[PDB]
Formats: sequence, C-alpha cells, structure tokens
Amino acid sequence: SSELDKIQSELLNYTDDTLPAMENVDAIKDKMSYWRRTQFAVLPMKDEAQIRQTIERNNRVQAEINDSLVAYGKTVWPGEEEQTFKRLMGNWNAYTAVTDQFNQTLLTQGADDAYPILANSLSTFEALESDFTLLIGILHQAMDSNKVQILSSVKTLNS
Ligand SMILES: NCCCC[C@@H](N)C(=O)O
Repeated sequence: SSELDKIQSELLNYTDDTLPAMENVDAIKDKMSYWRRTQFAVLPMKDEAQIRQTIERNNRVQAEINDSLVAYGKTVWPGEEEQTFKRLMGNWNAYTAVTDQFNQTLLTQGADDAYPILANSLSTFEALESDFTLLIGILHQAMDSNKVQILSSVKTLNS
C-alpha cells in the first residue's frame, strides 16, 4: 500500500503541481514577451489618444504579469526554484521601474525621447528574460524528474 501511495503521490505532484507550474510560467513568459513587443509598437504611433490607449492597455498587461508572478512566488519550492524566482522578481521590479520611466517620458515628451530608455536598458531587460528562461528550465527538469520517478515506481510494483 505504501508502494501504491508513493506512485499516486508522484502522479499527483506531476499532474497537479509540476505541469500547472510549467504551463503557467510558459504563459507568463509569452505574455511578458508580447508586452515587451507592445512597448516598441507604441513608438511609431502618431495620435496621442492612440498612444495613451496603448499605454493604459499595456499597464493592464503589466499588472496581470505581476499578479501572476506574485501568485507563483507563493508556491516556489526551496532551492534552485526559490533562489531563481527571487532573482527574477528583483529584475522584474527593475524593469517595471524602467517601464514606468518609459511610459512617463513617452506621454510627456514623445517617442523620440522615450525610445532611448528601452535601447539603453537592455542589460536590465535581458536579466529578466534570462531568469524566466532559467525558471522554465528548472520546471522542464522537474517534469522529467517526475516522469522518471513515476516510471521507476511502476517497476517496483512488479508491473
Ligand atoms: N512551485 C512549483 C514546483 C513545481 C515542481 C515540483 N512539483 C517538483 O516536483 O519538482
């Protein structure tokens, strides 16, 4: 019975913890990348109302990413995931500080003065990108470790 409970607990961990975590981080990263793209798409814009509308929309998307990250942080496991996510959050705070300055300059001075904020803060943004990519790798590893253990336990049952 302790054998079956081991397999059932590892299946549950895989299906209800690991896979959701991976699906969620994948989706946050895709959203952040789209969000980043939108910050460059607002610069060629010429109508001020269209510019403000896009910034308001992107701030909503920023708040969704942030809420998703805060929610994810409550679930992180000690070790590589916690340390990686702690760093990711620091770089997220950094880039949203850049983004606040970018939005403010775009709306009060124009795209020509706002673009350099993006062009010159690449170290800040790539650090955030890199952390997402490391976190996804941790979860990819967890997915594979889960599978290996599930398969191994099917053996112990003598099945
Ligand atoms: N906080 C998310 C953790 C997901 C991976 C974890 N369930 C593991 O088996 O390693």
